[PDB]
Amino acid sequence: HSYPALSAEQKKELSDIALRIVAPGKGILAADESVGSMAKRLSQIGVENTEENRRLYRQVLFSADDRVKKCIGGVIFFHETLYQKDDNGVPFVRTIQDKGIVVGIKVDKGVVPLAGTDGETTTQGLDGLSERCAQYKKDGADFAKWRCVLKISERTPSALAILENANVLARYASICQQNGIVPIVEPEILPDGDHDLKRCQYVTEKVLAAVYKALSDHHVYLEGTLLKPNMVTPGHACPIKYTPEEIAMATVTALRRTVPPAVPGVTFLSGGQSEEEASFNLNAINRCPLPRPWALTFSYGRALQASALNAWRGQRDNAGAATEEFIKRAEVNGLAAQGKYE
Amino acid sequence: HSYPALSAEQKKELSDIALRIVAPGKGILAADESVGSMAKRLSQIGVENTEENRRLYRQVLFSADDRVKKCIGGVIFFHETLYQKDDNGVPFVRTIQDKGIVVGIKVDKGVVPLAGTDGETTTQGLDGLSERCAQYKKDGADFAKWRCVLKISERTPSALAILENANVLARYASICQQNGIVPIVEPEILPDGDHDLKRCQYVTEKVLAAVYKALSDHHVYLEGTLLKPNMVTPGHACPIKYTPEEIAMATVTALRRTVPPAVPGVTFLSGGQSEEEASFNLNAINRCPLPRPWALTFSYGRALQASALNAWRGQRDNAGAATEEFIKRAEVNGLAAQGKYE
Amino acid sequence: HSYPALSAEQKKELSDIALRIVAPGKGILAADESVGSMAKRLSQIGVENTEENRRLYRQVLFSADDRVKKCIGGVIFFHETLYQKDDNGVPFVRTIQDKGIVVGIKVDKGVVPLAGTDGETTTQGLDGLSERCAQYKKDGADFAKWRCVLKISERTPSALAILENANVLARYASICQQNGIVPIVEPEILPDGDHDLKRCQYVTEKVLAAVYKALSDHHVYLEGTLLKPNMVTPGHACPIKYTPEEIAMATVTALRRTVPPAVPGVTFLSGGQSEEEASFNLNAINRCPLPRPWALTFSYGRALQASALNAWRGQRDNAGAATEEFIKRAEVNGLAAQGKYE
Amino acid sequence: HSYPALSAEQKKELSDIALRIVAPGKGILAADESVGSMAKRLSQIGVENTEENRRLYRQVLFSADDRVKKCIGGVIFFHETLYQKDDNGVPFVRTIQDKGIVVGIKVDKGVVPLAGTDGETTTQGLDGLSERCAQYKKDGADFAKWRCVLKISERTPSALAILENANVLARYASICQQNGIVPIVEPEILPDGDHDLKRCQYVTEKVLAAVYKALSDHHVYLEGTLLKPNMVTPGHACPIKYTPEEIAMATVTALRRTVPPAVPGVTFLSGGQSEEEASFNLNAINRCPLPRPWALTFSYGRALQASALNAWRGQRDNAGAATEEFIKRAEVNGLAAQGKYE
Repeated sequence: HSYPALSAEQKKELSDIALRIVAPGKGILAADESVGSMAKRLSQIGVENTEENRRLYRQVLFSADDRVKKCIGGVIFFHETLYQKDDNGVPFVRTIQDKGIVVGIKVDKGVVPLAGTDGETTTQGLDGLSERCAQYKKDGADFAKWRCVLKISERTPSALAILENANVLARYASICQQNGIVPIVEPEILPDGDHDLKRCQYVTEKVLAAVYKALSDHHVYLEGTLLKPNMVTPGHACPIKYTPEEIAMATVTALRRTVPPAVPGVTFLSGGQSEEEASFNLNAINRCPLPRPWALTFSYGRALQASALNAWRGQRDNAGAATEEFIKRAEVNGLAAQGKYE
Repeated sequence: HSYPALSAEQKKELSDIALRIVAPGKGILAADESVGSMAKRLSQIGVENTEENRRLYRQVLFSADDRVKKCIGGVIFFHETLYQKDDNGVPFVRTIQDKGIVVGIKVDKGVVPLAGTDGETTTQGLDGLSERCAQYKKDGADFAKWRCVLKISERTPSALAILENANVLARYASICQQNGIVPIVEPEILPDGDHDLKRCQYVTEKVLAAVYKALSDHHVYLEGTLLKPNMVTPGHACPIKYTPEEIAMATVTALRRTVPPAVPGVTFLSGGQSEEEASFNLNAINRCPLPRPWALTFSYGRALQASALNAWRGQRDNAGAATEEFIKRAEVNGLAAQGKYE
Repeated sequence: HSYPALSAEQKKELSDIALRIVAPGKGILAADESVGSMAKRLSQIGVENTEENRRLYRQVLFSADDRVKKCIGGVIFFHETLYQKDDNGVPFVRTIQDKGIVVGIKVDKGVVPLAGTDGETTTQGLDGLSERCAQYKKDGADFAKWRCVLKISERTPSALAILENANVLARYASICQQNGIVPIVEPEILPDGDHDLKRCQYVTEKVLAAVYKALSDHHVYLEGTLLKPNMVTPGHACPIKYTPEEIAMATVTALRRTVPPAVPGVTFLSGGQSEEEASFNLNAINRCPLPRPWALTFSYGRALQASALNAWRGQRDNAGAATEEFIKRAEVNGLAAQGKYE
Repeated sequence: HSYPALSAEQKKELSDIALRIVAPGKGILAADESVGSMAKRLSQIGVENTEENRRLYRQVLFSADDRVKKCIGGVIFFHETLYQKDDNGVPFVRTIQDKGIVVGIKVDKGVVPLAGTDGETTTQGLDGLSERCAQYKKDGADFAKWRCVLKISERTPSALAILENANVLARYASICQQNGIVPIVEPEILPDGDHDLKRCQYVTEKVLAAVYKALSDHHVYLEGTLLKPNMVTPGHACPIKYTPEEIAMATVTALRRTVPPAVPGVTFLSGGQSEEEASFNLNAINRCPLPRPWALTFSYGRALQASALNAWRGQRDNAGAATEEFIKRAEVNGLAAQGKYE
């Protein structure tokens, strides 16, 4: 029942790519904002949601200088963006590549409804994914991202929701690897709700436990993957206050009860945390007493570009300032990714 | 954990549609041949594989007269075809509809490789399926077909292959029903191989057992579905000869050990059987001593149009003869679907 | 992967035994009351809970005359009782056997706690069960009973509780059959709670769906088993009133969405129903419009001996009256088992 | 769905006990030989299989001096033995306890047949296990052992065999922990066969993956357990020769793809290896380049007492020599448990 999914050479390539991304003090810039979600972010600072205005903004990020090299191991592109160029006619991909940063693409095609559940979902994107990966690889991508979304309520992460999702992730992962692309498995358990830290840890543990069993079933090569989970934290509506110490404690405990040592790194998602909240929590995590067999860095989206976006404000002059705001957060998180951030 | 997937009204509509299709002495004409597989069939009789030549041939089938009404409960269309018209400018859908026959569409988007298996597969098509169903319904379809393919060898229907597939079917089924479309769950276990009847029955039983547990997990409404399995039979390469009695015995036993009584009908697939072989076996099945809580008819593809296609031979004159060859088989199978075929 | 669990001869013996038990108008007398639960029942009518007082009472039941032959297909014994004799020194087993009624024994060794759940359980008894079955068979038993217990609450029939239990049943069943003993699979979903009919049906459907998938996994011979489920009904504390018609409707729907046609019969458990309530509901079930591929009779405990026990009251004179009260209910339920009870 | 299986205090006690056992340079002496298997071992050196001859031999082991303290973290007792005393009337348990070594008992009640499989099994012992654990704890035991057995052949570790077993282990584990007893989960994949290293690794990975998912499902506290797997190695009948380096490489890879970091230690089973083979392989493992989040020591049976038993030969004089042979192997393996054995 063992028919080698990957050759020795292939496993190597995947493992290498994976390790480069989560290399010490390095994290991931998640700039894979769909043209849709991008509309919301741009609206907050004025800016019409044009393809141009998006190219312009992405440029603000990608034009960061060399100090971004020490803290950014990879950049997740949104399809559109993967084919855009800066004002000099230089492919954004080219630029990031030249700085030695790894290139990636969001490949999932959005979340969809699970009939019979309490507003739960699953994710689509598997159709033609293999051809697409082959193409993306051919265009410079070495890793991908697929986002599943789970929710916590009186009865939400349901057997079905956990069953599916865990399975979809495994499918997606399997397909990426046979195309020389490291897959970031992202089983995001939303913070919405008034649940306490205990509960989030519980649910996180059960979800991950399922996710890895699925990966096993689908013969996914663990050492050639990355996990992008949510940090275990109270619901946005939970009244209780917690120490980033307490959060780090629960998060690391959860992870070390479910993630096999073979996984090279866990790239946390900023979620609804503030630029600082993310940095503090990440730092705390990397300072947790408990032993960690894997890299514990970041794969932040807003937590890396909030202030940056706020500075730019659509103005061509504010470009450099915006870029600074980004490089700043990129650097601090690069430190938090080693617990050495004060 | 019970959040009503379907309203009472909806369950009704599905159940009705299902029952109309498998009504006594009625079966399904499977004319959902992909433009690809259609090339092979047309090549055998000359005929260039044009959209026109296909429209022409499908016309030969759909132009059958009213005696087709007693034996054909439904017709499965291939996308393209669902929008073609006869020489009078009349939508093929319209015609079939006017005869009171139910309209259906193949919605799966083909089989794909399961990395790490011995040439096993799964099926894709889930992306956007809900929107598509909504559309197809709006265009006259009331039921759909999705084909998964399993294979028998020293170690083929693997836990993974059975796990996935069973799951995909459940997903597909779930989506169809929330769009008022009865789904035909088709877990086809290919005949290729030299395995004996015993083995095929075994594998068939295990596969189905998984398929229904999956449907349960996904909250699929059984009484609003149909099962299109393979009849349990020896591998094409099995030396041993079996009575259609023996085949019927194994097939019915397998089905009654796995299919819940709630499933309205099982529409067998002709597979690699000859026009007669299918009719004989189906008849035998409907004459099996064992009790059957469900309709046991047909959902034949080649077994209904082999001779028809052979007669037409692409000639406009042979049209009527071709149509006769079809109506003939359609009628006999309509009889075999009641065990009353001599 | 198919290594014949049972020979053709063996499958036959099991199937026969099964069918004899659920033969038309016939049901099961469940007199397998543990010495513990027997204490409670005896206390309600005075009577010290002695081995003798128990033998005496069981005698009241087993001394029923020949009219018990038309409505009682089998009698479930409690270990102790299986070796007791009437006042004439005649083995209770002998007596029941001579009337052509089938003999059975409760073999489970009680329910136990599932650590980490909300007061949920599982059942023990598997240790040495094979040797025990071999013995019981050698002593006249041809079928056995094992009771698992599930509970309905905001979050009770938990994945774990359903997973285990379903699995234990399968183990127990598998072991019985390899010892020529038909196993009664009893996944009882308690009525406690204020849940409505809808919910009980839902939970019942999910539990059964799991139970049969388990049986499949363990290679249990379905046509050589019997299902002793709870009728789907509202919780004891549900305010809503339901027609025995409504109850029959839900119960049969649930069963026909999960039980394969191969199962010879479903022997409902009286649960907390009154002698009449059980009879009415059973009758209604057997009069439900929906088709049923299996026998739908009873495997009643209190519902057959409530009034009987109440009459006896421990008095040697009241013996005959008590026996009458039993024969009465046994007969009516034998009618309800055919929907012909007014 | 989270109802705390263990209190904070309890989790602590378990974790501590676990860590003491696998403390650096320390391993486990497995002297839990059933009176049955003990007959075979004694026969090889003459010695009648008496309770006395067994007590005598166990004494040879337990009378080891203080240098056994640095390499032996725990001793697994066979029930009988747990209540035997040395010639001075001193409880073997007392002695081991005074040296600060942890006491454990085999609790499984033997392997049994899985009907329908190719000579596969499962393990029994769950009946009354909770009461028994409570007792054993009360008698000085702090950890237990349960052995499941899997086999490798063209089609042996079957879905069923893996499903069950993994489940039984989880049950056993769950019960032990609620009784303050650390459970050693032993899913032994036998070496019998002519399969190569690759295959054993594959099967080992799949089995473990299932085992841990099961533990999760049953809410077993990982950091309060221990894993006693087989080292991944070729079948006894495999022609190919492998470096203990190669064996260590496969073994560690397998383990780090399945065992969560939370598991304190993996105590390998000597299996059919020779006293040296076990020591060499263990050493190699502890010298493998790959990172290991857990202790990698031994839980040897014959590999610790082969020569010891061979020396004793039943002679009262050879006692001391026998004891030396044991202490010798105990020490070397204590070194191999740190990769520092030459």
